[PDB]
Amino acid sequence: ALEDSIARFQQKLSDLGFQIEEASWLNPVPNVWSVHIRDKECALCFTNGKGATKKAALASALGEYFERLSTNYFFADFWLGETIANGPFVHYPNEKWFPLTENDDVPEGLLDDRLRAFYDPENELTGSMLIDLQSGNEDRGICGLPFTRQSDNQTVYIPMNIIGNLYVSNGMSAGNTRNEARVQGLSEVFERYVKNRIIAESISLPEIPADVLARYPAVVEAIETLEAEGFPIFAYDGSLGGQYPVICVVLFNPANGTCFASFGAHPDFGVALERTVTELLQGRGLKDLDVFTPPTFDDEEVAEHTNLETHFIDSSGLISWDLFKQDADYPFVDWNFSGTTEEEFATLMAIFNKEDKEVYIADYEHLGVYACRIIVPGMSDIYPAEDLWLANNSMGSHLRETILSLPGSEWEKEDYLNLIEQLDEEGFDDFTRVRELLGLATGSDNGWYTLRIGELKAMLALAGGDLEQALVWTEWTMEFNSSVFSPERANYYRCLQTLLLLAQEEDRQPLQYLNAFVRMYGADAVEAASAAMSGEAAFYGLQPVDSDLHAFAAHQSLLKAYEKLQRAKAAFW
Amino acid sequence: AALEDSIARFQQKLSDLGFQIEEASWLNPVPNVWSVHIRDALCFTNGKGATKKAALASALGEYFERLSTNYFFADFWLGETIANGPFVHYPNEKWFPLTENDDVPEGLLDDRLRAFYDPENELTGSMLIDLQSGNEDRGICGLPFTRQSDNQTVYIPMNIIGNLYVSNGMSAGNTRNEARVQGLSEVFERYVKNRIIAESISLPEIPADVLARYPAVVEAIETLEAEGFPIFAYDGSLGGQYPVICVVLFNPANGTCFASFGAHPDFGVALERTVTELLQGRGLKDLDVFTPPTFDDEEVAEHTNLETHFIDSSGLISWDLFKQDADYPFVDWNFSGTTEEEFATLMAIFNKEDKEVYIADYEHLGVYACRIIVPGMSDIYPAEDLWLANNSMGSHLRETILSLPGSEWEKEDYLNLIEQLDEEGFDDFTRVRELLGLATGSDNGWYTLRIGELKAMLALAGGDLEQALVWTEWTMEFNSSVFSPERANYYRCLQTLLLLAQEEDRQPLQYLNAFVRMYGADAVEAASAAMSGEAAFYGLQPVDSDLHAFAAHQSLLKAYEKLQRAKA
Ligand SMILES: [Hg+2]
Ligand SMILES: [Hg+2]
Ligand SMILES: [Hg+2]
Ligand SMILES: [Hg+2]
Repeated sequence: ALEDSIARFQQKLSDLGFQIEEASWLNPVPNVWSVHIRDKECALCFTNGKGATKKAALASALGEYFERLSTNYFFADFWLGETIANGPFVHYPNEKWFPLTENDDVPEGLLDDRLRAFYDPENELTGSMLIDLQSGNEDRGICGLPFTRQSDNQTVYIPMNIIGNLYVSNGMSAGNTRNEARVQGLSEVFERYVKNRIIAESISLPEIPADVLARYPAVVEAIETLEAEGFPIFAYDGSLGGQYPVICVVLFNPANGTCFASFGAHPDFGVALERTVTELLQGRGLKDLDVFTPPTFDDEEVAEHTNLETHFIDSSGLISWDLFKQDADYPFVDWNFSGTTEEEFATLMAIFNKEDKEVYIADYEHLGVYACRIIVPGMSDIYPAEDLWLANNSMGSHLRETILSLPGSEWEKEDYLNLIEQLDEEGFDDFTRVRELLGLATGSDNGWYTLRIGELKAMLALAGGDLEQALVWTEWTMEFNSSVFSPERANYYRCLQTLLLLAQEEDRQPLQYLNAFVRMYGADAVEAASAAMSGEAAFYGLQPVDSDLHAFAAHQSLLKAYEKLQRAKAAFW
Repeated sequence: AALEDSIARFQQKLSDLGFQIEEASWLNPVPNVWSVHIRDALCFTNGKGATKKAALASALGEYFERLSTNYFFADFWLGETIANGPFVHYPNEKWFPLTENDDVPEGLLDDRLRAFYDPENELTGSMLIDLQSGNEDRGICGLPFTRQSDNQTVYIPMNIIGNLYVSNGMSAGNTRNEARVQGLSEVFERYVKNRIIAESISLPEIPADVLARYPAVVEAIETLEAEGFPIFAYDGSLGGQYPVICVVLFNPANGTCFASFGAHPDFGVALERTVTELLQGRGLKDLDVFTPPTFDDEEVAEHTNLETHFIDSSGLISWDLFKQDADYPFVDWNFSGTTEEEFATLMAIFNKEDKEVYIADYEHLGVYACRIIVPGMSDIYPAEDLWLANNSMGSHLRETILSLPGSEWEKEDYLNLIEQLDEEGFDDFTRVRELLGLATGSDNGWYTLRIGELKAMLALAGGDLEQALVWTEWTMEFNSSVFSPERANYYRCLQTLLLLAQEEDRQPLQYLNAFVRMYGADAVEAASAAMSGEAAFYGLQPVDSDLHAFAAHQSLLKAYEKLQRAKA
């Protein structure tokens, strides 16, 4: 059966043009496996899997692969270029574009009353904020994705922009049947929602009694081995008195005084438990358990939304000491929500119903595996709605063309300095990587890979002939990036910094030092740095970039992959 | 002397003293550049030269140099027994007991030195107690030096020597004058070094036709260049005044520079010694720990930058050193001759500078060695350090502190001690072993004990947990790095418990089992015992007046005893 699911996933992938390879494999303790898998064409296009056996792990990873392919999630941080942005469809043939209105209100056919209120309580939200990153196509309008509201059965259109910023990869799954995927999606919503409550409210949870654990000897053996290897484990029921199908497992690493909390959910208690333990060690051997944090008594810090966001991103957030209290805030419950997938779905939906929460579900068949994306506003959100104002991944796209065209530019000095001011008016953090802000797959072998806003200001100051500013930002750049620069790029900045420092020396004659600089930095770096100081060529190591990004090999590879999916969408619809 | 003969003569005299010396590590990083490292096991020196044999003779020379001056022992208190024995440093020495108004006793120094070290006349005898004895009752131990102008014996406090001159102006050799010439050369090396650096002087390059008189050095230099390391070779004579060379290396990988200074009456020998010191102790992969040049001349000139330069040559250098135009013309200088001639030539320089020279000679290990002092030139630390950074300050409290482990005093006593440490102005980061002069070894808490951590222990023993938390946080912040895993785990546990004690709405028993799982039972037991005041001095064994408690220190005193033997 498993050997057959695997084979069947692998065949459907080949048939889509995807050649996948197992990269790294781990069996750190008995009954715990993880595997990493990627595109041969494309190493950044990967998933991971976990399980009680080698085969289970691989099936997990291929499952996740279809989950991420079906939701376009590999591509969610990137702009897909001018051609795709004007093609027949961008995300799905299904999608609906709502062009902007004169007073820039959110167009009439998007969302529903509940959602408008949830995302926009102050009624201060505008349509131009909602342009999806992938297209950036303001003229074409707001791309909305169809979801099915479960209370009735109505299709609701939700801006991709809102999905991408607030829900990220949460509530997504693949499965063998439509409902099976739905159940996993819903389970995951509960996993992350309950996780956040446990953490943010500093809840002391009830231990799973040893007689319950002993129904699951494979997990027990995994646990005991971890203990035996120097890692105390706490196994907790996270149901909050039987409300939710959630387990929590925590690991201590006494070597450095830290803890690491893993949360899993499934209608079957045993399976939830196994999943929680297998996720704990996913991607990690026993030498990789040293990057976590000590518990804390500062509950206010534990509760901060950013701490929860961190926990979602890498599980390296703060946990309260209270989670480990002798006495629990809830009795243990030997819960169970299992049944047929149809039963399971209804059981989980009933929970959402008693909570008075609407569920929105999109289903995808088009790669020949069932997959869903589920949104439960007030429960499935990873980032709070104000992020549509403060941390929108689309903000930054009006400037893309300007910035992509700085290499080779030749504007008047004033223009470049105004751009520094624009970047400050628009509020960009000096540490923001420019590639993330604009959605570019750069590759590692150019200056764009490591270009943050602060460095960009330095280049702009150089091109605009303001050397007081250029020095400020060049220092900033050296302080916060020499680490990651190639040796050639770091040498260039070291040279440049020295030259900018020298230019502020009112009692010193530059020609006295030129020979010494050539010996320290080499002639090319000196030539290049001096050219940058003249404003001649400030955009050191930045090649110019077209609208379809032919300049970046990485980004071309990304789009070759994406085209395979655009193909499969066209067939299916 | 011939090298084979110096080596032989040295190795024999060492065995005869009871010293088994072992060539440890050897380097020949480029042609005609050798260094060697030499051990008993923390009793060590290094040597440098153009050949393997030269390096070894250098190292053994240095070994006798350091043995004869007691320099291996300079940072350490030698215990109550030695401090009350017949003599501490040398049978020669003279003890000057303190006076009622606590003036500096009459028979020490001379008028010129009193005035130099104590211009304000603000100096007291109790400041001048040597670190090795700490014996205030016995008085100020003074060492006899010979004033060269008229040959009079002058007694100089060991305290002043140890704090201001450290290892500068010391050498050994085959003849008396050979040692003296190297000593005097060294005084010029370090004095001129400091001027070049502190005044941001641009020096004149040595022309290639002069370098070519010395093909061995040239080949060394060209290899370094070829390996990616630009070299500047400078005349440091300051227009032919001083017999000094400067060689600077760039590491373009890093953007850093490393400046080496050598001195000898023979230009060729000074040049070789400078290049050979540059790479001493270092292969070509070890040239990455230095500093970029700078335009901040005020920083370059700071005495602490010069002190750093003396300690590890990792100080700041001005970009000006590398200016196209030099502040002095190159001079093809030369002061060489017979040893006897060389000594006189160097002495004449000091005479034209109106500087007195004081020299102590030591024959007692069968090798000629000297220590030379030229106030105003050989000083490494400025005279005000006798007030501000005296290595004896901290010795009145030694007994107290050594007896804290196991102590059962009043809570009040311990807390007053925190106040004392603050009144006396000790830096929280001062390692206690340095402050008291203890060779601890690495496997105990004393190795890593800084004043801040000590305050933590004192607060714990005195039952002040608000303070104990403060200092325990401080300790974790500035030391978890170097602690053994066991010691770091203890502090992590303790910190957690102190934090818990500040929690007004939490019940400690709720967390105990979890703490035991994280920290282990011993650490929990221990940390709780420390919190009760029961046993605050975690991992600190108690220490007797002769330091039998520290194996390291016992080894140090076994070595010292060999020298004390040789002194009679
Ligand atoms: Hg790629
Ligand atoms: Hg990819
Ligand atoms: Hg020693
Ligand atoms: Hg030793």
